[PDB]
Amino acid sequence: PTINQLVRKPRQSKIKKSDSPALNKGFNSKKKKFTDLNSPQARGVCTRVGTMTPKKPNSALRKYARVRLSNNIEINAYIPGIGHNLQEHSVVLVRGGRVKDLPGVRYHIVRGALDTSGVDGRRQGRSLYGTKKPKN
Amino acid sequence: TMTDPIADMLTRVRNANMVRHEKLELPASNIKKEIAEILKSEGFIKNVEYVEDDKQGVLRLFLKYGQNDERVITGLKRISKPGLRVYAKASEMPKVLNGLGIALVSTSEGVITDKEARKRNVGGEIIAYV
RNA sequence: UGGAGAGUUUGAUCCUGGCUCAGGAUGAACGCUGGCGGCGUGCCUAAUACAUGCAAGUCGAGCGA
RNA sequence: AUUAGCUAGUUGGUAAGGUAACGGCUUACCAAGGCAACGAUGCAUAGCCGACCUGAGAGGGUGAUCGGCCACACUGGAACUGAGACACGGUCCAGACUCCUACGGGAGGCAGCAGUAGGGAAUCUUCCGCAAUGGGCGAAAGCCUGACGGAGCAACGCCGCGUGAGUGAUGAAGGUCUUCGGAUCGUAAAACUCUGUUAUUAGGGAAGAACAUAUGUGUAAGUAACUGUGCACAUCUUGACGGUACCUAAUCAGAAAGCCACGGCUAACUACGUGCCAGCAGCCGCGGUAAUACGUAGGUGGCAAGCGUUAUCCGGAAUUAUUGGGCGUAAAGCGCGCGUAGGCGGUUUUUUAAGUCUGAUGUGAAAGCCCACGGCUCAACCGUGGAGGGUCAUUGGAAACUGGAAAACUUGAGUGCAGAAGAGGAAAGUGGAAUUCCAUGUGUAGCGGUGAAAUGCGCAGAGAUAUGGAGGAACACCAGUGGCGAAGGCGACUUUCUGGUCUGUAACUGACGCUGAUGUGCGAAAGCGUGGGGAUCAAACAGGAUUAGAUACCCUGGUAGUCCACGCCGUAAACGAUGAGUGCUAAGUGUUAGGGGGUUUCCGCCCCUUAGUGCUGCAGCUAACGCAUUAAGCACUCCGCCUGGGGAGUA
RNA sequence: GCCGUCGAAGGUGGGACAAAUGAUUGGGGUGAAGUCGUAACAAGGUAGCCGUAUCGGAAGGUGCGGCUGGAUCACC
RNA sequence: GUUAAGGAACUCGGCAAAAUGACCCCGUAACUUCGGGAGAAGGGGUGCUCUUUAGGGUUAACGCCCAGAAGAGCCGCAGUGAAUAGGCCCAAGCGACUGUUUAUCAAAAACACAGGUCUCUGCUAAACCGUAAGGUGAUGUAUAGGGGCUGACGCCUGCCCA
Ligand SMILES: [Mg+2]
Ligand SMILES: [Mg+2]
Ligand SMILES: [Mg+2]
Ligand SMILES: [Mg+2]
Ligand SMILES: [Mg+2]
Ligand SMILES: [Mg+2]
Ligand SMILES: [Mg+2]
Repeated sequence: PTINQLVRKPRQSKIKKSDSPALNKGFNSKKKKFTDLNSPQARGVCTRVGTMTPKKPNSALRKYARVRLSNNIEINAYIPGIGHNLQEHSVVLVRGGRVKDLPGVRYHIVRGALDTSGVDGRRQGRSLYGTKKPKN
Repeated sequence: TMTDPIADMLTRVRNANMVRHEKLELPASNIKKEIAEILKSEGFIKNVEYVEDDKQGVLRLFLKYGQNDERVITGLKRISKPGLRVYAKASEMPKVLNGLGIALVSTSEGVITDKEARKRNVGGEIIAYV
């Protein structure tokens, strides 16, 4: 507004918040690295084999994996692709991005470098799922 | 109250052009006797008189129109009003409509136009546009 | 010298208004594939105890022996 | 600022001591100050600049290699030598840790160069070596140099470059689509023809090295080119890397190419399998019996030794808007006055140069972006020049506005005099009409209430009906668009005391202003505290029915409350849903209190000028509705507030 | 070698601020509405809404003030 | 009266004893009716001799009594060196408080209390003592007198009249 008021208080701009909460900050030090920052990726360790549904009008079935992350906290997940060589308490790489119409799930289990290593059943969409073909 | 009546003169320039009046009877002083006699030598007003008594003498304005009863003065914009002061750079004051108008500056020599400042590189307060 | 947009509230509009995408980036990670001439940059997370190597000497026209 | 006070040797003199010097620099008697709403003090986050990133720019986010400055050395103090260390590799002490000894004692500090261990989704050789440039020591040869000159390893980033082209119609084999009456990739493939950047063959072989040392004979002290130099050369000399950069000659077009997508956006389409399932998804979402929007082959598009996905940051986002927004109903104008600091201030002339203007000097070092070129075969990078910092200090000219300073000016603002209109307040009396309850009669079976009914009062004499007297509260008719106060609000009358506004202007000192962050004072009703008084209406409460059920709505009853005096609480659809102040711009028609032209015709009349008050209506503005001289129009000043909806005016 | 001023660490004691946690406990959003009623939007069938009291299983109902963002005939 | 090492293990129970104790200083929380908490807690110093200086009153003044500061020094195991003089803290229960009670087995959480209500009394008042006269209530008169219940202050006191 008035140039008198703008001297007396500047434009304190709009804060934003992260779309994906449970990563990427200095958390809660407890004389060791009790919890840390994972900007793109991490390890995991699993806790539960997941089976769930979307909720809005949709009626399909989905297979998450409710884990405890490497910084004491609890998140859901998802395995893209077909195969599932995963059981309880097995290491899984992470990468962010929510899943719409599921009520509370958080990230994608990377199908390349983990115990989630390689998914067969795919032949054209490949590097999104970690499937090889050394002929070409 | 009435703060900076120089804008109130240039308000009544816009008032009489809009409803297409002819005679404009406003009180004005030696600040504004320096003002409107710029544009008479630039092509906006038919005739500007002199103030009668230099304090309470009203300066009568008879505005200039076109042959088609078409408007000569498009609009007006104050620049340096009380609360934010604008002063001109050396050769870097801006142009009115790519040079087609008069930007009024009152430099350290008196009220001139923005054309006359580029022969002596002066600054001064950029008062109004056209 | 140089400055773009699209989608979605309604049976259908104009407006306010949020959220979302295309683009540029990384001393990035990770996903598939792999010919290099040549140029650069490679502890950013536990300030987690540091094997083995070398980094400060020189002077024999100081002066001893 | 959901942190307002803060230090006490703190602030100051004085004294002598104290370090390179000033010094509360550390101590001693007196002295009453420091800092602060212009952010003092206290918390959590942080090495900082030159530069990197994005952007039209203004700006936003970042602090890495690369240079300048700074601090620190497992942790916490304190020293010693010397030119100017509180010392990284020294040192005495104290603490938590490793490990050995004869258990009396001593040793150890890789945030030096690397390598291992460790939390990790994540960052490399334990490489010869001083030749060049730089540094200590010596008069010199030289000597130690993990500074550095370079190599060993990862698509880690940009750059350049190839996996070939010239020649080569009959739609050859053959894939999924098809009347498979047929198309597509496709001169593609199959052949034919040259080429060998690149490389599956070895070698001659850098300008990067100028010197130093003296020795070739020159500079003065040449006495003396031995010495410091090497001012003829520095010529018997100096290359790990490097049998490198380069380059020729060979059997050979033969080894040397992916990756994501293809509804709409958005660049790119077809046939089946599953068929609201395994899924997919940046949003619209495509999926209930294939489905151009899921896996598959064909096809295409993009980029290309690289393609996608993630998390993060800037642009898109005019979505924090100085350049560049908004408040009547969409988010947003305090419930409203007096008012301190503060912000802004009409006109005139004359100075001052504090801002502003331009001149001059010095400086804001390399290196980057850009503006250019020999060269690395171009290019990435190097080289030379060029622009790029001042809200700065200081050094002259100009006086136009904003500002301190001298003088008068009268439109704004204030008083004086001449006059009206008021429900503007505050104490005290006083008056009329209706409601309820008490006294008697005449009188008597009903009065009430309702869609219907009752519950109830009545026959012990109710209502009806008259005089009677007891109280308390409002203030019919005037009364209407009217009036008034800044708002909440104020309507019977009389009296004493008491504010403000307006009409006309001869007078009066002479800018004495507008806005107001905190502060402070009035606030409709309800509610509460301590006392009075209590007719009516009446939350709570009991009753009858309406209702399947009923505090509901309906009915006779009914207490706190309503009224006064005193002290508080301060909110509302506290509204014109429109903050104040000044000037401004087409016009018609009312109404109230005043003034201008008449014999003033009396609520006859028209003629005007000023201030409140309502209606209708151009230009303009607005999303539209609608404002529209009492603006939501054009501008100026200052204040308050908003930035998706809930969560929430909650904790 | 002893005495004294200054002096890290340690030990003693009452406080000050955040954080981790705790038997139960009070609202809040989320769903899927099965359970109990219709309180709004038509005059929503007792016209609604803002303050402020008091009562009820449940929206909510009544009292006293203000508002039209109150149909009919806009309540002449 | 004293006691090695330990310090409630004793016991119905820290019952009795032991420690704390004066003056002068620094410093002091929750909580609240803003007075209080508070001697809160936890801490330090004190003896004798010698040198200088600033403090009242008395008085012409030497003289006399009242005092407080720093500095220097001495001695003991110990300097209010003997006697006299509080232990403290956290959390609940009942009663608001100071008071008063079973002379002689019970001192309280019982009784009083300031305040809240409810009812009775128009003056030769009701009430009580006295067979009556006379008196108390009172030389007081509804802001005053007799009785019943509750027991400062705060927020409150719900339905039923067979
Ligand atoms: Mg070193
Ligand atoms: Mg190095
Ligand atoms: Mg009231
Ligand atoms: Mg009102
Ligand atoms: Mg005590
Ligand atoms: Mg206590
Ligand atoms: Mg008697």
